[PDB]
Amino acid sequence: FPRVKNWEVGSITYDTLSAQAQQDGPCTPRRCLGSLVFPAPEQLLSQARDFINQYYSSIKRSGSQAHEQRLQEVEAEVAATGTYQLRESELVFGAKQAWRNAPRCVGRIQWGKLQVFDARDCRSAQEMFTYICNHIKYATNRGNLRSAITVFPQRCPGRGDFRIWNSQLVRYAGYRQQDGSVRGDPANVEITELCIQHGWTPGNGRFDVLPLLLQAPDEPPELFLLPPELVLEVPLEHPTLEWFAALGLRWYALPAVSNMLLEIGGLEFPAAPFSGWYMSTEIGTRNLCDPHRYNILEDVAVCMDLDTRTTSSLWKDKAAVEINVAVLHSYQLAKVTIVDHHAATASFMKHLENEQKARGGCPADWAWIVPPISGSLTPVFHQEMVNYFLSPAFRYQPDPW
Amino acid sequence: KFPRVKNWEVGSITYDTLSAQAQQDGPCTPRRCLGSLVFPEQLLSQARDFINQYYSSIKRSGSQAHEQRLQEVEAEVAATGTYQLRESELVFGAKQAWRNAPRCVGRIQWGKLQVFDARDCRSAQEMFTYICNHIKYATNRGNLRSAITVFPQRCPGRGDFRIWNSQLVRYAGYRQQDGSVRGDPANVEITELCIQHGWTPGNGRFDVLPLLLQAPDEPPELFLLPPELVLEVPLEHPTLEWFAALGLRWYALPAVSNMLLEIGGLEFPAAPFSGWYMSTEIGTRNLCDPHRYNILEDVAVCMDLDTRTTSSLWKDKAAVEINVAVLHSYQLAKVTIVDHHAATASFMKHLENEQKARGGCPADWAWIVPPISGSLTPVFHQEMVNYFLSPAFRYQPDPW
Ligand code: HEM
Ligand code: HEM
Ligand SMILES: CNCc1cncc(-c2cc(C)cc(N)n2)c1
Ligand SMILES: CNCc1cncc(-c2cc(C)cc(N)n2)c1
Ligand SMILES: C[C@H](O)[C@H](O)[C@H]1CNc2nc(N)[nH]c(=O)c2N1
Ligand SMILES: C[C@H](O)[C@H](O)[C@H]1CNc2nc(N)[nH]c(=O)c2N1
Ligand SMILES: [Cl-]
Ligand SMILES: [Cl-]
Ligand SMILES: [Gd+3]
Ligand SMILES: [Gd+3]
Ligand SMILES: [Gd+3]
Ligand SMILES: [Zn+2]
Repeated sequence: FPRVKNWEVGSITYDTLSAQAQQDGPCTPRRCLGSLVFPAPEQLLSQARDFINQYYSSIKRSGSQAHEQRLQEVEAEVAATGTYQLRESELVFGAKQAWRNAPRCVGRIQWGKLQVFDARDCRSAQEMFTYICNHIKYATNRGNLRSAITVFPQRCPGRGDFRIWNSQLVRYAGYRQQDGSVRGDPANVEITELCIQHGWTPGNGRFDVLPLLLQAPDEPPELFLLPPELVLEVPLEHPTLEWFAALGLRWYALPAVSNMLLEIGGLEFPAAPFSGWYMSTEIGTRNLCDPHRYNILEDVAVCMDLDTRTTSSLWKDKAAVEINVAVLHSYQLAKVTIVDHHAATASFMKHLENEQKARGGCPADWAWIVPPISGSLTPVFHQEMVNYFLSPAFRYQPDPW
Repeated sequence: KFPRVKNWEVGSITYDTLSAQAQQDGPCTPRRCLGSLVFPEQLLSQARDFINQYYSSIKRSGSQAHEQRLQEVEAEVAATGTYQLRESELVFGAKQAWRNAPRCVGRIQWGKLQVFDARDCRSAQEMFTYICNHIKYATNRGNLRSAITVFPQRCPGRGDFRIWNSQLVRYAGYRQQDGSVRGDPANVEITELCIQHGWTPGNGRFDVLPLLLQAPDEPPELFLLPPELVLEVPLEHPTLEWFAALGLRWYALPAVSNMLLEIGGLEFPAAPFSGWYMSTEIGTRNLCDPHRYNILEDVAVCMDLDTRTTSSLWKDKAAVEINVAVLHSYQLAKVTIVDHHAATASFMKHLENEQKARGGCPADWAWIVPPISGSLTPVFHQEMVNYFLSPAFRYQPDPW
C-alpha cells in the first residue's frame, strides 16, 4: 500500500483504502496522466452488492437480518426487471458518499452535512424546473448557504434521460462580439448559443444570467427563465480601492454543478445537481483572472498603478491578490457564505486526518486541491496524496447535444 | 495509445508520441495515481540505446562511424565489464539528461551546458579543487553559467565518489535548548554530520556549511569554502526600508550535488550540476515554507498586516513582497535570476520546441507550476505527460 508523507510536519501514513479502487484511471507505470482534466446484469449486481455492503456497514448492521434480505431483494429485482430501486435512506447515504469520494473537492470536511432532495418521481421538464427552483431557494437561504443535492429519476431502459444542459444552475451569458471577442463569460459561449437557438432573447451585458435548458426523457430541451429574485448575486467592491466598484463586476452566490452523473451501486442519475458555497479563489483567481475567462488582471493592475511592462515587478501576483481580497470582502459585506483558500485547505487537512482514521485513506487530486494562488502557503501543497476512483461517485458525462 | 494533451487556455491539442519510449517505470497504475509523491550483462542494453541516440542527433545514424562506436563498447564490456564514454558522448548525455528531467522548468536552456570532465579524479582534495573550478566558473561574478562536473563513474568491487551535501552551498541548521532550529531546518542533518567530523560551528542563521567530500572507501573530509568564492545576495526590498534590517540573505549558485547521473547504463553518483535560481525557490519555498526559514509572519508583522484573520490574505501579501525583495536584490547585485512568470513562459516555448523536435516532453505538472500564483502562469493551463527517459538524473540514497 502506498506510503504518503506530509513534508511540513513529517507525518507518514499508508493509503490502504486505494486497494479497493474498482474503476481504473488514466495512469500506467509507463506514464502518469494525472494532470489531464478529463481522465450487463451480473456487473450491475456486483456494484449493487458492494454498495449495499457499504450501506449496512454505515448503519453498524453488516451481515445482519436486514442486510441479507436487501441483497436478496436486489438480486431478485435485477433478475425480474433488469434494474432495481434504492430505498430513501440508501439514496441519502449514497449521495453523501459520492461527495465524500470526490477526489477534486477541497470542501469535503462538510460531506456529512448534505440536504438530499428526492425528485425521483419527477414527471416532466416543468416539474423538474419547480424542483430546481426549490433547490436554489433552499440552498441559497438568503446568503446563509446550505449544501444540497436534488436527485432526478435514474437512467432506465426504454426511456431517455433527464438532463440539465447547463453546466451550472447559475451561469453568465457569453456573447461572441462584433470584433471577434466575447462579451460576458467565454466559458459559456456554447450554452449561450444553445439558449438563443431554443428561443431565448439574449441580453448584451457581461453578467446576464442564463435560462435553463431542461430535458425530460425523449423530449427536446425546454427553456426556463430563473426569476431574478431567486438568483442571489454579489456586486464586487474592494475595501480600500474605491475605483474597483466602478469595474461593475458581480458574481453569484450559489455554486451549483448540474452536468455531472451521480452513480450509486451501479445505478446512474444523469440529472442530480448539487451545490455548496464558493471558495474565494474560484471566483477571484480562476473566473476573473484566467486569460480565457473574464481576464481582468491587466486592467486591475493598470488601475492599481503597477508597473505592467516587466514581469519581475510581480504586478500579476499583486493584482490577483487584491482581486481575491475584493471577492472575500464583497461576499462578507453581502452576508453570503464564502471560504478563503487558507481556511478551506486547513479544513481539508482535518478531513484527511478524519478519513485516515475512518477508512484508512482518502482519494485526492493534488493538482485540484492545491489552490491556484499561494499554493505552498497552504498545508495541502506539502501533503502527498493518492488519486483513485471510489463509488458512489460523481462522474463527468458527455454533453447531451 | 498516444496520449492527447490539451492546453485549456488556447484550446490547442497535441499528442505525446515520445512517451512510447518510457523505459524505467513510474509509480502510477490504472488503480491509483502517485504523481504527487516526491520520492515514488544488460549494461549493453542501455549502452547500445544511448549510442544510437547520439548518432541520430548528429544526423549520422546508419553510417561508418556509427557502426564503429558500436563495436568498441561491445569490446570494452567484454574485456572489462564496463566502458568509458567518449568526450562528446559525455557532453551529449549530460545535456539529454537535463533535457529529460520532468521536474525542471528551466529546460529551455538545455542546449547550453558546460561539461567539466573530472573522470580522472581521485581523492577528496582533487574533488575540492574540481568543485571549486565549477563554482567560480558557474558563478562568474554573478553572470551565472549552467555547468555540470562529472566525477568518475561507479565500478564494481569498490568505492564510488559522493558529495555528502545535497547542494554545494547550504546554510547550517543548529538545534537549540528546545529542539527548534536557528538557521536552515532542512540542513539539520548534514550540519550535525559536519560538526561530528570536527567543524567549528557558527552561531548564526546563515552560516555556509563546509563540504563533506567522500573519496572511494574513505571516511569523508571537511572542506571550508573560500568566502570570496561563495557569492551571496543580501536581501532588501525596493520600498520597505526595514526589510534589510531582517538580515536575510541567500546564495547565488543553485548546485545540486546529491543526484546520480546515469548515461548509457553508466552511473555517476558524484556529478554536480548547476544553473541559476527561479525566484520562487528562494522567496516562496526556502524563506516561507513552515519547515524552512518560516519568515512569513515576521514580514507580515513588519508590514502591519491583519494576521488575526486568514481572509485578509496577509499570508499572500507578505509572500509576494518577499518574492519582490528577492528579485530586486538579485538584480541590484547583478546576479542572474528569473521570475516565475518569465520562467514558465519560456517553458511553454520549450514544450512547443520539443513537440516539433521529439513529439513530446516529459513534464511533472506539480513541479512545473510555481508555488505562488499557479494559475497566473501558462503552465497551469497545460496538460502534461510524465514519464522517464534516458539519459537521466535519478535520485539516490544517502551515503550511509
Ligand atoms: C460546502 C462547500 C464546498 C466547497 C467549499 C467546495 C469546494 C470545491 C472546489 C474549490 C472544487 C474545485 C472546483 C473547480 O476548480 O472547478 C470542488 C469540486 C467538486 N466538488 Fe466541492 N465544494 C463544496 C461542496 C460540494 C458538494 C455539496 C458536493 C456534492 C454533493 C461537491 C462535490 C464536488 C465535485 C464532484 C467536484 C468535482 C467537480 C469537477 O471535477 O468538475 N462539493 N469543490
Ligand atoms: C538554467 C537555469 C535553470 C533553472 C531556472 C532551473 C529551474 C529548476 C527548478 C525551479 C527546479 C525545481 C527544484 C525544486 O523545486 O527544488 C529544478 C529542478 C531540476 N533541475 Fe532545473 N533549472 C535550471 C538549470 C538546470 C540544469 C543546468 C540542470 C542539469 C544539468 C537542471 C536539472 C534539474 C533537475 C534534474 C531537477 C530535478 C530536481 C529534483 O528532482 O529534485 N536544471 N530546476
Ligand atoms: C468544472 N469544474 C466543476 C466546478 C465548477 N465550478 C464550481 C464548482 C463547485 C461546486 C461546488 C458544489 C462547490 C464549489 N465551491 N465549487 C465545481
Ligand atoms: C530537491 N529538489 C532539487 C533542487 C533543490 N534546489 C534547487 C534546485 C535547482 C537546480 C538547478 C540546476 C537550478 C535551479 N534553479 N534549482 C534543485
Ligand atoms: C491542466 C490542469 O490540470 C488544469 O488547468 C487544472 C489544474 N488544477 C485545477 N484545479 C482546480 N481546482 N480546478 C481546475 O480547473 C484546475 N485545472
Ligand atoms: C507533496 C508534493 O508533491 C510536494 O510538496 C511537492 C509539490 N511540488 C513541488 N514542486 C517543486 N518545484 N518543488 C517541490 O519541492 C515540490 N514539492
Ligand atoms: Cl464557478
Ligand atoms: Cl534551493
Ligand atoms: Gd483608497
Ligand atoms: Gd475601463
Ligand atoms: Gd512601525
Ligand atoms: Zn499518475
